[PDB]
Amino acid sequence: MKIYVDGREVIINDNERNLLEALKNVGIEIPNLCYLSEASIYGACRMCLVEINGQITTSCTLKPYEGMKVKTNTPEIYEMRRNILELILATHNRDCTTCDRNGSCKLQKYAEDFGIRKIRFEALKKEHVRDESAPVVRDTSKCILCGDCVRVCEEIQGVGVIEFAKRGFESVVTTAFDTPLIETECVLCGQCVAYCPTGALSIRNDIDKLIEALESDKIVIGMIAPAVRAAIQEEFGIDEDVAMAEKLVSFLKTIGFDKVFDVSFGADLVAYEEAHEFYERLKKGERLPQFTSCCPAWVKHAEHTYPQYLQNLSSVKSPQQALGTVIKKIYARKLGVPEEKIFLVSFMPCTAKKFEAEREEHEGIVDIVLTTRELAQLIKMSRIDINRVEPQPFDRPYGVSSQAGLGFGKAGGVFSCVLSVLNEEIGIEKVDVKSPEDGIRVAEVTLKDGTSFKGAVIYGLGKVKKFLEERKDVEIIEVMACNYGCVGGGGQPYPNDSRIREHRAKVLRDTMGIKSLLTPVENLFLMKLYEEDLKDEHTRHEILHTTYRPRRRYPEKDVEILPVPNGEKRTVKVCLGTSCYTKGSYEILKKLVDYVKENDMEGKIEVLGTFCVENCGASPNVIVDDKIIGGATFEKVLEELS
Amino acid sequence: MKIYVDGREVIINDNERNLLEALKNVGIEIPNLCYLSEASIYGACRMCLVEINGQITTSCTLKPYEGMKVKTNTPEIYEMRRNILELILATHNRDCTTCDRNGSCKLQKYAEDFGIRKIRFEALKKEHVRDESAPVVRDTSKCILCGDCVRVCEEIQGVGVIEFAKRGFESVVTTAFDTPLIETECVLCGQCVAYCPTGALSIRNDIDKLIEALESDKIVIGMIAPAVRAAIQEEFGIDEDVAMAEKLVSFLKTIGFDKVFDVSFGADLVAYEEAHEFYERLKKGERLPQFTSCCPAWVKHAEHTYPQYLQNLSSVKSPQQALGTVIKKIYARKLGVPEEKIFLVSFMPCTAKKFEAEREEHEGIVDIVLTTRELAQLIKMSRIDINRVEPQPFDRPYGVSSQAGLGFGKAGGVFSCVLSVLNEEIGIEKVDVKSPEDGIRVAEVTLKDGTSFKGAVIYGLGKVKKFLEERKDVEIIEVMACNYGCVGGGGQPYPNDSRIREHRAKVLRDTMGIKSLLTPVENLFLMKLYEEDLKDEHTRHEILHTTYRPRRR
Amino acid sequence: CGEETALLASIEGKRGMPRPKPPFPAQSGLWGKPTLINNVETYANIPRILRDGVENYRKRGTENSPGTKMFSVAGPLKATGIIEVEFGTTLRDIIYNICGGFVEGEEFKAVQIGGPSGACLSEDFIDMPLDYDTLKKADAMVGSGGIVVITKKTCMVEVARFFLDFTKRESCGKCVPCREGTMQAYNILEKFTHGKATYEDLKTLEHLSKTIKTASLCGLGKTAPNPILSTLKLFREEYIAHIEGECPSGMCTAFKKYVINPDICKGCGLCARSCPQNAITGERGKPYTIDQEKCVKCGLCASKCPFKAIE
Ligand SMILES: Cc1cc2nc3c(=O)[nH]c(=O)nc-3n(C[C@H](O)[C@H](O)[C@H](O)COP(=O)(O)O)c2cc1C
Ligand code: SF4
Ligand code: SF4
Ligand code: SF4
Ligand code: SF4
Ligand code: SF4
Ligand code: SF4
Ligand code: SF4
Ligand code: SF4
Ligand code: SF4
Ligand code: SF4
Ligand code: SF4
Ligand code: FES
Ligand code: FES
Ligand code: FES
Ligand SMILES: [Zn+2]
Repeated sequence: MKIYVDGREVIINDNERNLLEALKNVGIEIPNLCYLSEASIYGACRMCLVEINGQITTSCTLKPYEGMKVKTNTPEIYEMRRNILELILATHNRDCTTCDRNGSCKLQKYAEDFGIRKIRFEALKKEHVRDESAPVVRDTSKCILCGDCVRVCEEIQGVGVIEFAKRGFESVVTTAFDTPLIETECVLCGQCVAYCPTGALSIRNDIDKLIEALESDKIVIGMIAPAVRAAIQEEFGIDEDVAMAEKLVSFLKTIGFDKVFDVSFGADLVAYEEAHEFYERLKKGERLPQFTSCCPAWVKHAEHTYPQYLQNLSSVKSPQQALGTVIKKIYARKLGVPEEKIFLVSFMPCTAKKFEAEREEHEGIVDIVLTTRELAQLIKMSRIDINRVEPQPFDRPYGVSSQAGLGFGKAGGVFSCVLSVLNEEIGIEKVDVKSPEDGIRVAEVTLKDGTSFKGAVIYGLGKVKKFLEERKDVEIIEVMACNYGCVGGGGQPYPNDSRIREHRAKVLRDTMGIKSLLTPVENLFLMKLYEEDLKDEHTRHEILHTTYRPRRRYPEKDVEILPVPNGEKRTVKVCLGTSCYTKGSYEILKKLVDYVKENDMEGKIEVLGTFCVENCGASPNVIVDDKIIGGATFEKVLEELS
Repeated sequence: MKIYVDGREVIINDNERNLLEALKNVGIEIPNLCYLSEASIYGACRMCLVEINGQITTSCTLKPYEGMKVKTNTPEIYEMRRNILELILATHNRDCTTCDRNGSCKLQKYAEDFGIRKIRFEALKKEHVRDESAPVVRDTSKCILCGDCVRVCEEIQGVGVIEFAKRGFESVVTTAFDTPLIETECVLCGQCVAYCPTGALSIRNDIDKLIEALESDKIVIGMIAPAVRAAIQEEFGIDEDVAMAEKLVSFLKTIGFDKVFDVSFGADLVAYEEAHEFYERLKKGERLPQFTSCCPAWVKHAEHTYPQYLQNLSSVKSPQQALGTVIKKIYARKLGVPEEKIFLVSFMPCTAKKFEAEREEHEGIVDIVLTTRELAQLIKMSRIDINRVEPQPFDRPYGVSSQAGLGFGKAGGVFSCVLSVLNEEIGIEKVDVKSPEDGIRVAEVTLKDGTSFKGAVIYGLGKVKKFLEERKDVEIIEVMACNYGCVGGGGQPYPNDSRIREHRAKVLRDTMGIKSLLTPVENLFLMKLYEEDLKDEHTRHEILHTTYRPRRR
Repeated sequence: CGEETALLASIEGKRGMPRPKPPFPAQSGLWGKPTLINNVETYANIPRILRDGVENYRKRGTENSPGTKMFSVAGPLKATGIIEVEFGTTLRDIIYNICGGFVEGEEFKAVQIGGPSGACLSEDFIDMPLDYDTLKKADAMVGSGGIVVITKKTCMVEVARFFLDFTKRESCGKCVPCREGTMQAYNILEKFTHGKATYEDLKTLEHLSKTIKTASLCGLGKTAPNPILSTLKLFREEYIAHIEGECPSGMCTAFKKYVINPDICKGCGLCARSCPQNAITGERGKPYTIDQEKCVKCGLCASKCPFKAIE
């Protein structure tokens, strides 16, 4: 097609959806704040205005046609674009120094390019939400309401815990009733953070704890995730680099780490244990299908959504927790130092690992979890060229791992490791792998003896629902909450789209290829660990196994009138439903409020409002000390309060 | 010199002032906030801490010796560095969106790198000073008190109007008695802005006025300074284009400029007039030495400091004002349009040109002045790939110029063009250029018929005082406030250090090399202008000559 | 201006700004010429040594701190003024024999030996000979010669706050650590003296003190946190008492006063539960006013207030 852009002949393309994308394909860029990630849509920024036939319109919603005269730059368009940008910046929390998107923010770059040096509009105040109760931190004062996180959570992750609320100037992306993210069904996959174009969604930074620990007298022990080494090179803007982990070891030892281990060893150990457990389940044909528990986001999702499948989850804990428990409970004894003296630092690509390390069943094992970005910040602080750092190997005895263990970093890693363990223990005649969908792979496996099973690998939460609803012919299911596995984790370097994730997977595959030993049993150190420390089943169960509990919201959220923050009280609740309101309840509430106004000097009495208690038809109801009265009134509640 | 850094072999140069610079030269970097510009000194940030013989010390004040072992990164040093950075950030005005250093701020980059996502140090309240009276804008809430601006103003520019006041937490870099800059002896050269590492010293941005004018029904007319085309390429991070001026013309036309002219035409005009008047002064011998008046910063400095030399200043206005006057007083008439219908936009490399356009003498001629950075911002707004823009020439009749006219962009341009004009009218026998020191050049010039005279080229304000006191035998003195001339102007892209300015001068020389016209006399449009509109002496004075008055508080 | 480089700068008519010391003032001081800088007492000593002999001059003092030292002793004591004591004299001797003990109603709690750049001493260090070398291995020093006794009726947190206020005022503002950290530490101490502190604030104060001590350009900043470090090491208990209650000595609460902040008071109960004098008599649901007529200033209200508003 031939079009005229600013008076010059331009050939865009044969078939195109809109003018903006066609021109971008040509190489002509129109400023806009809509295309911000892979989960972006068009129409909200309104900054892509072009002029055609006299009238101005958005180029993202304009279907191109043959020989169309379009002016992309006119004084009116400059005025409108600068006005829109100033409108965005007027109510934006402009503190970039402490922002997590500092230096990689499109809004910041536009503010620089557009020469905005003063706010012509008023920085009006909003009812902003600041949620810091979870490793995923929400700050709606930096939100531009692009809606990418909502689409990511709903369409891509299948959880839908964050949505647009209210309207107009008060429009806000938040959880229901402004509930803290830690208390919602959020699985903390961190994908919303990975797609957020501003600092509104960010990861909780815990570098201060690490620095104060290094400065102390405790023995600091580090362990690096397999997928951290496959993506850290992006933060420094250098090419892929095998041996990244060993120069990371060198740097960590330089900044004061006493020991540095490889979480791939924990991955090998977990794969061995889970292979044996799955074989027992197969021979018994019970607790099937089996689910891998290596992804904490998927584990929490199952606890929230599949309480009936919690018995199907693998008892084996994740590589991080397995290796950390092994360290704290065995390595400490071997070194003759109390467990309190060891400070354990985990370098992960995942935000859900921060939650996992703080779980009650894992209390005190992993002291702090630092994401890939925090490790990159640690490196950048020192200002040493990591590319020039001479690599040195991991520390013994948890430094070596098999290729299968390092494969954990991407989707299908744990399933392949389990398959290798089983093959070594009992050969595998053949494996047939099918691809029903993009992120779902099903493998049919036949063992040498003759017993066969089916295994499925599912990466990307939200695809699990349909597969579990329609497919019931599998015995083991691998679930990874993030697309492409951990190479696309929440804590990975930004941007974190599909192309970079595929490149990270390629880098991790290249790193795997240069590993000599191929299966966990070939790992001599792991077999020595089993023979010396995990010889018996009781110690092995207490070290490598965990239990899961169902999750269900416990919302009381009764109407507060005269609350008492704490201390023994009476907690009188007055029903505010229509049936109860139809006679008395509101009058009774007024009388009780005035009573505690004249009496009840201290917080002995707590006057609350509550919704229908499913006792209608029995006169107004007044709950006292969580007790039903019926036919309640001021005197009938006073007598009980006595 | 064999030293060990973090337990390895490092070979540093034998004679180094401090370990920090030795490590820098070899390749090891240590975070710090002292080396920020050319006028920087060490000892203030205290962020270059290293471990020597078990004791922590700053590496900028440490003399390297043989066999020394230094731990460049330790947990204690980590904590100290982040504490210092957070101390800086706690009181800093952390609004980068509306800051002129956004994207090129070292403090912003360190805050990004150090992972400072919160401040446990409460934001104490400081009696901050914000100034908007002058084209050079002051904002002490972004100041890190590095002192670079003070050294630039005193040691380099020789004015010393900004200094450290008060002490302790209330330490501030300000003018005497917090006086607004426009009321002080500041010459508005903008060199302090060119050196400031933060947004504390910025240039007043006037893009909103330009967009309002372009939206209006007025005939918007633009003119580009010769030195703007030699530096605008740096804002886009691409190679210098010898045809960048034509691309800028095309882009400005795309955004609604009726006409785009070359200020080099005004430079040719000014050089012609100035050479004529200087030769007349030589003949009679009155009002010598003659001083060029093409630099508004130098003009203001003379008004404040040398009230006795105001008559010695050349009466010809600067190329910007001369060309703007010609436009609004002749071109508007030949277009059959009222003067108030025209919006004259000047794209300059200088912050003192903004002050000059607003002077009472030239009020209402140049409607607005924009710097190279502001033109670069205009280009970045549209996202147009300037490298791929098809160049077109400047609009007639003020679109062409000679090598000498375009030479104004660098120091020694007006003097060279005056010599060109003289040699064209009265031939020149020989020129004996001398270089007493780095920023001064004295040349003996002998004419075909008559005696000889010495002309001096001084770039960088501050050298003028010593030169004028010591020397009393030169007939013409050319003064540029900024080092290297207008290529190092305060309105130029950041950062602009000596190497950057030399590169810009080289680019300008290459641009001059491709011009066919060599002298202002060859310019046919210029001669047409003289023989059509400026025929009479009275109109020539009333269109090209200005006056100066003393400045005092 | 007591700093050597700052002194030389101020003698030249400039701002008394200290500078790093590669060129020590002895090799190049005023206008780059070699300069000798000494205290008044040293110059006074010189002629005394010349008049006497080396052994005659060493007959009084210590093998490493020969001679005498002149002190100005202040604080509540029966006799306060300029004293001259041989090196090696203990602080008990100075405070009880040469100053005649304390005035009635005053006991001994601590003593400052070098002002802001000095150190805080307790009853464990009172009996120690005053020697240049002895005090260095004691977290102390003889100091310039100023001695002020601290009684049991003064709060040590207040002492540290006062010294930090002075140092914050006197900082020349050249280097980031002293200029910014002294203000931040003073703000933390100001919060401490107003019952707004927390354990996190104490940790911040400690780490910031270490940073200021290590990173400051000159001696003023290096010794700026000396009162903080000494007072912490010797009265951590007093610091805690300020964190989880009121001032043990009453100095902070003596002339201060408790006021309910209605901006963040939703009129809950409590308050009266512990208040022995029942100085609340508030209106339920609305902010609870605190009756100051009968407020003994016990500080129990702040100790337990879920919405901390006891200002
Ligand atoms: C903040 C500060 C204040 C000082 N004040 C004085 C002072 O008032 N008198 C003095 O003699 N030395 C003072 N000094 C000590 C000097 O810096 C330096 O040590 C002096 O030259 C030592 O002289 P001396 O050997 O005679 O004792 C001060 C040091 C600092 C860091
Ligand atoms: S999102 Fe962060 S970096 Fe971007 S403009 Fe807002 S505060 Fe600045
Ligand atoms: S972390 Fe994952 S589950 Fe939680 S809100 Fe973000 S996208 Fe949704
Ligand atoms: S939180 Fe981030 S991704 Fe979600 S709407 Fe706001 S800016 Fe967009
Ligand atoms: S797939 Fe990997 S990165 Fe993503 S939540 Fe699970 S463990 Fe974390
Ligand atoms: S100087 Fe400007 S860009 Fe740099 S940190 Fe301060 S506000 Fe941000
Ligand atoms: S513009 Fe020039 S004269 Fe004015 S304060 Fe800055 S450096 Fe000094
Ligand atoms: S105004 Fe700029 S150059 Fe001057 S001291 Fe402050 S930060 Fe440094
Ligand atoms: S030398 Fe040029 S850039 Fe510098 S002040 Fe003078 S006219 Fe402006
Ligand atoms: S430590 Fe304090 S007094 Fe000494 S140079 Fe630094 S700011 Fe000035
Ligand atoms: S306890 Fe606190 S919130 Fe409750 S009434 Fe007293 S001051 Fe107010
Ligand atoms: S400080 Fe003590 S006496 Fe005073 S009002 Fe509070 S509880 Fe009562
Ligand atoms: S690209 Fe955002 S509305 Fe068109
Ligand atoms: S309305 Fe009160 S019980 Fe239902
Ligand atoms: S580099 Fe700034 S004090 Fe050393
Ligand atoms: Zn106290």
